[PDB]
Amino acid sequence: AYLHHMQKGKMIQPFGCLLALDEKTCKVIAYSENAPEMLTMVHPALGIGTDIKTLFTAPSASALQKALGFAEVLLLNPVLIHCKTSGKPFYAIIHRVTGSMIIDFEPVKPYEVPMTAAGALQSYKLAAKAITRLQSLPSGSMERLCDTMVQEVFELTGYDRVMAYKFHEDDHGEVIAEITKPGLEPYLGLHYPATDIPQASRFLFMKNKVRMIVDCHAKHVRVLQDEKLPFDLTLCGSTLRAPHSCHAQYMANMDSIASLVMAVVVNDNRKRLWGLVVCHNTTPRFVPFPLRYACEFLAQVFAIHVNKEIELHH
Amino acid sequence: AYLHHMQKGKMIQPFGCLLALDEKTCKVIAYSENAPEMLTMVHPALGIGTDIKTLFTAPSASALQKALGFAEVLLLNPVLIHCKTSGKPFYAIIHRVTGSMIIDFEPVKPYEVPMTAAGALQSYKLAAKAITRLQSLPSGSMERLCDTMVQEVFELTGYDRVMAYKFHEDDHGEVIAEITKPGLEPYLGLHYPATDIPQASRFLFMKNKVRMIVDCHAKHVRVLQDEKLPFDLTLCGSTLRAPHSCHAQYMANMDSIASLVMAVVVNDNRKRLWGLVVCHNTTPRFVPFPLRYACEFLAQVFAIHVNKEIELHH
Ligand SMILES: *[C@H](C)[C@H]1/C(=C/c2[nH]c(/C=C3N=C(/C=C4\NC(=O)C(CC)=C4C)C(C)=C\3CCC(=O)O)c(CCC(=O)O)c2C)NC(=O)[C@@H]1C
Ligand SMILES: *[C@H](C)[C@H]1/C(=C/c2[nH]c(/C=C3N=C(/C=C4\NC(=O)C(CC)=C4C)C(C)=C\3CCC(=O)O)c(CCC(=O)O)c2C)NC(=O)[C@@H]1C
Repeated sequence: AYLHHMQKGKMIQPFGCLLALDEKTCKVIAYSENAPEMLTMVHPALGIGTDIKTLFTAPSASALQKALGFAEVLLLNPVLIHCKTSGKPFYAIIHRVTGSMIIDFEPVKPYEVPMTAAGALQSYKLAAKAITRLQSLPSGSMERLCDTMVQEVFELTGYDRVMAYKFHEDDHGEVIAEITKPGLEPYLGLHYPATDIPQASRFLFMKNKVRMIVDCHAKHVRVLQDEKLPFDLTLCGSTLRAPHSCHAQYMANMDSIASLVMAVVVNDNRKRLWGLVVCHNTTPRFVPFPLRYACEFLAQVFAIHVNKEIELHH
Repeated sequence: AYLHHMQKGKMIQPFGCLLALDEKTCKVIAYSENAPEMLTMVHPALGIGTDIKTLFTAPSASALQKALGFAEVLLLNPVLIHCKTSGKPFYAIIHRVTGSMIIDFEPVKPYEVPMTAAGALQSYKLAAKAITRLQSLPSGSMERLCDTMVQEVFELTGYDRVMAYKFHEDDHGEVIAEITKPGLEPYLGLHYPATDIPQASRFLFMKNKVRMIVDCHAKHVRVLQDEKLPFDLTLCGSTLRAPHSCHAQYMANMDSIASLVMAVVVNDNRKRLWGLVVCHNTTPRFVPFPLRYACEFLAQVFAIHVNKEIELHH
């Protein structure tokens, strides 16, 4: 049941909006219900069949159309687009599922637009400096390694709590490293049942390496697809995918209103989800795609060092 | 002689243009002679006293006005700027000197503007992956380290030739590592007199860590300043500074039409120019600022690893 509903990904978070385009026509075959309000100023309305040249400025529309010609692995994200009518800017984060191109749109502040390259370099520079400090660490201690990683992620991301959450051989988890703002209740050293993080969630982390939830109380937005399609599209690769209601309740229950989670995959391309780097915030929190992208590489390097320490232990 | 037409030389390369703005009024106090044609469509539109609000779109001018408020170590470069009406885009690379904020403008292809952050992330990602390969090197071999560095820089920058050029105690240089495209004659192993790289040039590299020359045969452009400006505007810090005619001729004579040079400073803040990573191309070559910025960090990491190797076999 979990996997069915998570793969389809028909509910999104309202911080952004989603379009899916047919690779052959470049026209809209799915949209989140908030996309008309976000991307247009409601003389044709955004719906099934819409041409993106009516939605975005010419260079923006062209950048999205040109993306159709890249293999997933060669897509360079994000694209900064401007809406045609309003001029409103968004980062467009593109992924592919077979013959569909799925696009997440996350708003950008106006003053961020001239600074887009600057901010991207700075985010990656900070992450690269973290990586050099991971590398500097004396080997032999998983604990020092994980302590360092949670400290670096805390400084980079500005969340109230950062944990290293390790999966044991029976799939139960343990918090093995933690940093928090002063005053928060610690979870360090605590163990949690396997069923707190279902198989389906662990499976998706193998492919979707960074997952952000801005506000667990936010009202989810439905995605509508072309009625002509005789199957459901798979939208689980979206950056905006809404949390399952069980998990949103779980978050509300522990006063983690926002989260950012990074998969830690050892022997990645023996390939195994070692654990998660789990960031929580007491209040809503959004971090822009370039920083999340930089975090993904920091987590990849961490995973290499984790596996080194495992082998040094064995 | 040398230092006083490198500190007081007023020529730039024509691949971009330069403005200097007053540190209080923000108005133009100096400009390259090609800036009117490059930035306007032609009481001139650009001269001494021009207000940048008349040259650039509002987010663009806004972002530059904001920079006029930040300390230089706090400047995050580059800024993506658009010229008024045309939207003609440039990367603006900002630095400070006594009395002024100096802005180098390097053109950007208009349809690439949506991909500026994407390109910046990819440049830094590639450099960060190179850094991890330098890091994974078994220590004990300066040769392996330098060979790996030139290889990484070659793949990142796309130049015909990449060399590691080491300064001996007597300041003469030696090519100690090299990679080229197939069929180029090597320079590996050659020693060159100290006078080929004058002390003033070596001293500049301490501060200006990356230097690009797009075309040694290009016709240089004068920077004009108000003759009543109470100080002399230096171009030592400009990305566009023209090569001394002696060096331009040296490049032509060895068929290096283009170059990209990275300083390698050990004990950086004992502090010494160890050498240079020297990239040459047979034909003109331009790489954008975000890649040069990424290369700067790669060179900094390289310098640390060089200095470790020195201490090790000492
Ligand atoms: C519903 C009946 C059951 C359930 C389902 C469920 N959990 C997840 C995913 C996650 N659960 C956790 C758990 C933790 N977070 C913490 O901070 C800690 C230590 C304090 C634990 C143990 C995490 C980190 C995730 C991943 C969530 C994310 O992606 O950020 C899912 C998947 C939700 C989704 O939409 O992806 C589901 C369905 N959880 C329960 O507790 C019930 C038994
Ligand atoms: C002029 C009478 C004399 C002189 C002056 C001069 N040289 C430079 C700068 C550089 N010279 C070199 C030399 C080399 N490049 C190589 O690739 C090799 C090995 C094949 C050598 C020996 C280099 C690398 C530089 C740095 C240049 C850069 O910034 O890219 C200058 C400074 C030029 C400037 O405007 O900054 C000057 C004035 N060179 C001679 O040969 C004369 C004897």
